[PDB]
Amino acid sequence: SESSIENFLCRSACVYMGEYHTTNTDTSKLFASWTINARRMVQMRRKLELFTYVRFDMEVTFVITSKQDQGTQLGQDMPPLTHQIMYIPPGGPIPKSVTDYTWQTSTNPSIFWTEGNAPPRMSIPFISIGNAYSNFYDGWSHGVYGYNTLNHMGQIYVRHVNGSSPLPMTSTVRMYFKPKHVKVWVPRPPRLCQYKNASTVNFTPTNITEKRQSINYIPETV
Amino acid sequence: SESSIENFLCRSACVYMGEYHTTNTDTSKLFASWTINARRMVQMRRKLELFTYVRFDMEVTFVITSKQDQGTQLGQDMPPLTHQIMYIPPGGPIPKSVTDYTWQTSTNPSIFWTEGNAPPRMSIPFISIGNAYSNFYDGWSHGVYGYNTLNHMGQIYVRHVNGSSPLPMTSTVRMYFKPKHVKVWVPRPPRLCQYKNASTVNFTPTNITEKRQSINYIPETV
Amino acid sequence: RVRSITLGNSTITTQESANVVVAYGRWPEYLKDNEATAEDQPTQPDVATCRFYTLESVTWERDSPGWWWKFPDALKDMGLFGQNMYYHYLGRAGYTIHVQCNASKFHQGCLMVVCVPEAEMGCSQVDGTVNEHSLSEGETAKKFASTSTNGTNTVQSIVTNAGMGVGVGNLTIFPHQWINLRTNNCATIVMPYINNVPMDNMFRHHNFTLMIIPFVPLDYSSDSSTYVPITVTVAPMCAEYNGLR
Amino acid sequence: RVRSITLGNSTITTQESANVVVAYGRWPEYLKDNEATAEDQPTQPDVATCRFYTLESVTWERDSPGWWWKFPDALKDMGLFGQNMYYHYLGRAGYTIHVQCNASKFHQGCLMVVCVPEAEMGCSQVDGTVNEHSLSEGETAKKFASTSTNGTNTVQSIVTNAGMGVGVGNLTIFPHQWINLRTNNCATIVMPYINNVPMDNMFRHHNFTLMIIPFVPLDYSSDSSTYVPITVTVAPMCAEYNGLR
Amino acid sequence: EGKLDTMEIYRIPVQSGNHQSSQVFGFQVQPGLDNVFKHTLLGEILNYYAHWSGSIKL
Amino acid sequence: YTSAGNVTCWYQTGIVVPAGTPTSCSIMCFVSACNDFSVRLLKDTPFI
Repeated sequence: SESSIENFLCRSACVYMGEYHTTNTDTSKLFASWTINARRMVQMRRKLELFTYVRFDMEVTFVITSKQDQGTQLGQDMPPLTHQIMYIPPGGPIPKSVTDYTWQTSTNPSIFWTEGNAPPRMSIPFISIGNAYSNFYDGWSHGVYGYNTLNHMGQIYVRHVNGSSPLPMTSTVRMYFKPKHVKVWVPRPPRLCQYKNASTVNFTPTNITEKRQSINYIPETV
Repeated sequence: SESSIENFLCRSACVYMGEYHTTNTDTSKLFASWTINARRMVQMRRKLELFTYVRFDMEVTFVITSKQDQGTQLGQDMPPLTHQIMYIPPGGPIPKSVTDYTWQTSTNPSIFWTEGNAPPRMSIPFISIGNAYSNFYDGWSHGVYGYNTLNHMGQIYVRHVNGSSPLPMTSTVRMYFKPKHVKVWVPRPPRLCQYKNASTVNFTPTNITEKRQSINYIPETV
Repeated sequence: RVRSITLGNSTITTQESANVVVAYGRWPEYLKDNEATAEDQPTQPDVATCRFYTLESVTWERDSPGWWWKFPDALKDMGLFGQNMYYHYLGRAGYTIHVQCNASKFHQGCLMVVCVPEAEMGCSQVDGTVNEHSLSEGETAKKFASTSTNGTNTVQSIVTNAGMGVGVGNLTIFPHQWINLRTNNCATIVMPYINNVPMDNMFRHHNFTLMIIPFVPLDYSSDSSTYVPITVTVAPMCAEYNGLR
Repeated sequence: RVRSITLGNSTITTQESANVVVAYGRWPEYLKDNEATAEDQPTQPDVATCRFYTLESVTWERDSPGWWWKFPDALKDMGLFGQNMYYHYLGRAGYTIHVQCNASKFHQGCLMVVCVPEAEMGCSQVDGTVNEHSLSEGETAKKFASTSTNGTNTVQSIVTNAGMGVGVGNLTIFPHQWINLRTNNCATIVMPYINNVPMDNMFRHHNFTLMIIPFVPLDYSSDSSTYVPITVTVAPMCAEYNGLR
Repeated sequence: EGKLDTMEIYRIPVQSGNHQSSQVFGFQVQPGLDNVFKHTLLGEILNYYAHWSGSIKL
Repeated sequence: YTSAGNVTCWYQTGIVVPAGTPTSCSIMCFVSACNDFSVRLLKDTPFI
């Protein structure tokens, strides 16, 4: 009953930790970004490789902290900061800067939040025109091996909701991920190799198990 | 079921971002102001131009942050700030300064709020002596073309609720807008032109679609 | 004590005391009527799909790591089944695989016969992309290796990892049979259609892979035959395609 | 006043006031069960046989003697119907032929459309054997001649004898329609399987021949189009082959 | 090229004479992506959604 | 680079006219959607 599929997988984990600033000279360090694939968190990856097709809902909680730079200016009296967290479905537009029009589009679901309150949280349905996600794919996209276009699940963008010419602060986000209502099909043998990259199944040859003294060896009874 | 009218429109967006101070030498930089028309947020504008007459309730949430100026004075121990948010119906008085008597009138609904708490929120009914709002009007006011007097929906004013001779801080407000119980009539073709101003339907002539090589051209099958 | 089976204009003979594995308990069938009811029109040829297609024989010797076949792309030149792979844009099928071998009572050896669904294989070098020609040769079996491979574009086909980075003793989680030469020399596996969509293209996607691996190697003595041939015979079952009208 | 017909993934549109000729009163059908009951096994594909195959258009001008097509060998490259002509050794089918043309009300002309069963044609020179290439080009229409032909291996394709030594005014004994341009511009003929054995080979025997002959030649005036295109669309009906199992 | 702001963009040019094998037109049926179908009434609605499927009447 | 269906039109015969008619002619095309049509995952439009 503790070996049920739901108790084995319905558990939370930190999957991404990014940093983003209020003012900078880089314009890519002004927002935080993460493509959502289930092959780049090594926590849940090996537990999912026991199965061939999976189907679940997704629940995401956010933990956000800030600090003021140690550059020059003290004596401030700042109000609490506001943060925007935008989810893009598979097939939506992608921003390029924090001042883009794409932060304001009516079809990207977004969350606004101010510090001191409870941490924010939203839930995602099973978003696939297919009938299950695919942990394994033996074939081509149309041409990249192993990758198909049915495992698109979206992206996450975070920025500050300041006005104009803000004060210099730097923020950090932790994204916590959790699957719900999980169903699996076609079990597979476990991975007896260390993972090399986050896209393929490539590996180096490793031994089957560890050695002992002889085929008759049994350690002494205490 | 995702193409229903309610799922297509009942979604939130930031429509205005203003800034206002506790003490200044301008007296118009001491409060924040926004006239509420549905032709100055480009998010919801193009989605509304598919219809001729609309009818909805309105829900508005506010996100407010503050900071202390970097001018001279540090070592402060300030209490949390209070903010006043006043809605004026169509046909109410309008303030001219923050010290005006019109901030205290019994018929403008107002919200008082202090920082650290949950963000404030109020709801508005369908306020029109007509039976629907008008996205399009072919005629005169009585004389401005395209503008009638049945789409008056009100204004929003925000200031600080300090005492006398306050400390210098500057605040920022984000207004989030959301329509509810939406009903539409008489569909229209979409807008194949970039919007020029926020009052008229003026435009420049653009091409119907994009070109290709010939009338027989089909790209190669992969 | 011989049963003879006919499909179309094909006839093979098996032993009626053979033992059959159905893959996950599921026979093949057609997709019923109304999952895509409006305009998605299906059809089935049924005529020259249900017949036995016999591949060639492979030679088993003392030093043979194994053989594998991709399904389909191993029936792409097999007559009418390879014809409908060209004309139709979508399709699905199930299969019945017979594997047989001919040995004496003075030989010894042991085979594993397994059908691995979506056997996604890794490249020989770590930061590389696998080529499609190193995955399949069509009707010709590829070969595993008894040592670790190198070069570029090669599949890391050491037999202990089975090209998948898993332990080869754990492929019993898949539909499998054992062939032990001092007992039976036949194996039959029925394989339904398994995918995450109802129909799909047949040149871009490999559904499953048939693998044959010797755990106990073949050995013989003085004047026996130095080889044993293995024979694979495939019958497509309940195949179905998109409509063209 | 337009009817639209779909077969597989093909759609054409006709006029619902069209008039249909069934050849000798007989619709096509399968051979029933038990004329060859014991071991002669039949089968039918049914899937990509019932769909419209559209040939090219021919150009009708002032001096055009006619066009002809051999059935089959005109569908031998038409996809799956040409596939089963290769794999199967025996077969039979019926057909439905639509013939259509596009003209104005300022054109005039008159066509005969006839399907001649076993149109055995004679050679141009008397003591000679006809070549097979002078009988058919496949999908491309051959042409008659308005004068008597010569040379060797040519078919004596003067249009008044129709290549058969008969009078061309007497081809109304066969299943036929007239197309008169001041009236309809469409013709449809349903043609069952007609042979002296139930099944036969499809490369050695030409079952019938479609001929199109203008009796009143096309004429026009000042700025009209100098040509009229004619379009032929063939749907195979109730096709059947030998068993392969 | 040349006719993108005239009414001539909507007309398929049937020419006179005897040309009885040539092609008149051809295009792929891909709404939302292809420039032919992109700005129609069906095309503009399909670009508010990321996954869609159905059947089309021409 | 498509993986989609296509539609083409071919001259079967050619156009025949009488005397005193215009020369060229035109075809127009209309597109619509049938009754079953599904859409999912509301997003932003890439046109403004």
